[PDB]
Amino acid sequence: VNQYNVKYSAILFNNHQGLASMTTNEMIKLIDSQYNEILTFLTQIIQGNNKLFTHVYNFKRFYFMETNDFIDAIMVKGKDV
Amino acid sequence: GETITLQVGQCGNQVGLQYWQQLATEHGIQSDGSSTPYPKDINDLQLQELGKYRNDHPELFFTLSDSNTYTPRSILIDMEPSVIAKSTSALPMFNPRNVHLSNNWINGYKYGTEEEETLLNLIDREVDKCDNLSNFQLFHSVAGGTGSGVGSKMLEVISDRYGHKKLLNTFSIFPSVVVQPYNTILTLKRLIDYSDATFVFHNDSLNRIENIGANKLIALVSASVSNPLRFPGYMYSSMESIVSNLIPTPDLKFLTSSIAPFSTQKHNYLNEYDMLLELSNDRYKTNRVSGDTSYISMLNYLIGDNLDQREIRKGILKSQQRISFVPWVARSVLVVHGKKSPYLKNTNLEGIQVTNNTSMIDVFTKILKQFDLLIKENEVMEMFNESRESVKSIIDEYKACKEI
Amino acid sequence: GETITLQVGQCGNQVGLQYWQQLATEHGIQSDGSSTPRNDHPELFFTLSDSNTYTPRSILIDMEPSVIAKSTSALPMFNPRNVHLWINGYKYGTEEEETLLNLIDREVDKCDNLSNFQLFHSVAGGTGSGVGSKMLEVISDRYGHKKLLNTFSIFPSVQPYNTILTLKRLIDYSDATFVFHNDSLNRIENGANKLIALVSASVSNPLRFPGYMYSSMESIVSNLIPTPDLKFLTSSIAPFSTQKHNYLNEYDMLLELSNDRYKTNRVGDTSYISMLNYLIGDNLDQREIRKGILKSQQRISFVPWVARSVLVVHGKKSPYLKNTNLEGIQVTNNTSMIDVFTKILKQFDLLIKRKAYLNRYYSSVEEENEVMEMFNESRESVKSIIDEYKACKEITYLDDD
Repeated sequence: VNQYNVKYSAILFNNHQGLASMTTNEMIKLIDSQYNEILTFLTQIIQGNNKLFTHVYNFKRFYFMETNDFIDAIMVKGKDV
Repeated sequence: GETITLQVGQCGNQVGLQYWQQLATEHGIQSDGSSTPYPKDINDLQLQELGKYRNDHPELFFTLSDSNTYTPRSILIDMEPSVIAKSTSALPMFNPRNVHLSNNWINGYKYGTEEEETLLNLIDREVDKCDNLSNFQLFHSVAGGTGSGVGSKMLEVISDRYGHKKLLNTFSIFPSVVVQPYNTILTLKRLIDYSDATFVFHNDSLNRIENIGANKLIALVSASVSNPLRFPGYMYSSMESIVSNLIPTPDLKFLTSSIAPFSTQKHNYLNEYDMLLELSNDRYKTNRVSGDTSYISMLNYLIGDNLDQREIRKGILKSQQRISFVPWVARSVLVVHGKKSPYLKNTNLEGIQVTNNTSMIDVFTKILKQFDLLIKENEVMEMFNESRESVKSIIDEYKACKEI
Repeated sequence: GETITLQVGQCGNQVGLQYWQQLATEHGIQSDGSSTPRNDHPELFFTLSDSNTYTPRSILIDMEPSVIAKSTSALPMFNPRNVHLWINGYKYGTEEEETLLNLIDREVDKCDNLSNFQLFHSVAGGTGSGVGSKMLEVISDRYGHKKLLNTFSIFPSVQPYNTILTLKRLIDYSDATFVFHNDSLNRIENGANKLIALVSASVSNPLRFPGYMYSSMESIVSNLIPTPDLKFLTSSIAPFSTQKHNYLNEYDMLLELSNDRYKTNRVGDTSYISMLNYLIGDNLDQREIRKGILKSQQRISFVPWVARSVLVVHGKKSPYLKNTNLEGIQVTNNTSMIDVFTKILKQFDLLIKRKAYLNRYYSSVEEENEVMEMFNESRESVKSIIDEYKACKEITYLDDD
């Protein structure tokens, strides 16, 4: 976030003099570039380091009964509890 | 649960060696007991630019030692040491401690009785390594000598030493000499009394399938029956659950298996829909079945990656009409969506069908007729009479199964 | 719907090899079953695996393994599982009835929606003709009449007995039987299986390369068989193509397709019962075809009781054939069948009055009576079809007088 802040402050305040001192075409282009970069990094975290798909698969594996052996083990072990 | 495998006789040892080599190949366990790192999952997709972790259950059959070495839960019982030597040489992973070494059925039965304490100690030693035991698996030949008597005595011993609290399967192989019919009937008597579910394999039908060895097919069927147990899925994953779905009453316990041969030829089955229809064919069943047969229960195994659900649904719907169900059993066909082992490079499907039909009437009729022809201290003749009456007790029962 | 091809006998197997080579060339399928870089529909004639391989639906039947071995080696993509190895042959076919019935049921189960059975066999094939004659009976019995059968029977150039015995079952069970003569084929050539393969491949062109119309075999056949008795078709092929002096217009193709010399069977004066012309080119000029249709209707002699319509299908050429000039096939239903059937009957009577070779078939008194009654029934059926084709010609066909 800090690296991004520096990178795009060097465009808003150094290359230009703020959002006011920007023609609509360049302002739209800047926002589009920021949007692509931000969603690229959001993917690289959420489906990267977090491994969203793997945890959704594990949710389906455990909540939707898929690993029947584990549940059979629970029921046979806890048949008295 | 855990499964203990027992192999008796030369034929039983020959089958079991390939059965264990098959399982070791599927689970990536080398012949020396060393384990192979698990390949990454195929359907566990991951983001892309453009060691002990596992998701199977191999330890259900192999004992995982503290040194990361697997060892089968097998017990080898016979008298001739040549077959055991060959089996151990092929698979050094077999525990030498688990090997026990020593024509008339009576002689083998009496030998098993005299030396029952040692075999019982071995069974107890194997059980002690198992927590929450589930069932026993037996690989033996109904006729052939050592296998008949020794397996029958072990059947009785295991049945009565644990109070029948665990089910006991039986992968019996039926014969294709003057003493053979006596052995077949005598062993079948104890199969009726003690065994919980019997997989009947007929050598003549196995030869019929082969010419289109014989032990490899038995090994493949036996190692594919337990696919849901070793690769757990939504359904089953327990040996008692699979058997309970095909045995309506204790008497109708004899199962038979069908095998799809073309697992490797480049003209393999197009899709799951084709294989579902081809499995019902009577030319690939391991037991000779006529056109008057009726099915009491149905179970189909499918082994492949990402099977198409549409094809399976349509195949089940088409196959339900073709099959002639027994009048008092609801029309029900079940398909097992097994998972192929990631270690296997072959991507072709395999499919094994297990059935409980009424074709046993003819098979036991042939056995009974041969026994009656051959019959034409006194204690043994009483046992022969008892075996004759016990076999008739399920002959007439399978006949009555036709009636509401 | 899908179609199943049945090949019987040595001549049938050779013709089938040429036919499947032609079909695979048209659809770009390689000899090993691999694709080549869809709007066409080879699925009606090939089974597609989920590993991208095309294998023919055909079933090979022969008495000896040499012909089947040559056919399979030439085209490796044949499935070996479908390979199986006069009165003696027919009785042999009875013994193998169960195996063949299951073998055909496998193909029927493999397809999704069966349409028709194609059969390639030779009437004069001896033992193979017997096994094919049994094949027709078993198929017609088990599958009823909901699925029709097409037989590309090759006629003959002791043989009369075999031709009559095969023609009895051909009349009884076939639904639409093409007639090919080796005499007219070699006359046209002035090898011969390449003409039959070409005609059979083109007959189904509207199915494999769909267009606006004629999307099913029912539509193609129903235009040519007003009555189930008149089921024999005469096919005509224009040979002058791929030369420099080709037909300059499709209109000249329509006019010169009707020449009696190009017909694949010996012909004098004939009356046409039905017509259907195939034109197969990348682009077809409509106005030429309209003019040609008008001239063809004004020139051709139709029987009085038929609607007198000429149908022209606008086939599409395969992308895998590079910019070749126009070609066309004509399939007709004529009354010329009476001449060839009369020739066969004359030969049969001449050789039946003389007990020349009947010792090879009459084994005993009961065998003598059996063969006599069978031969009488076959002769009566052939006479019945001749009389029907003769009564079609006259104008009082629909009258009850």
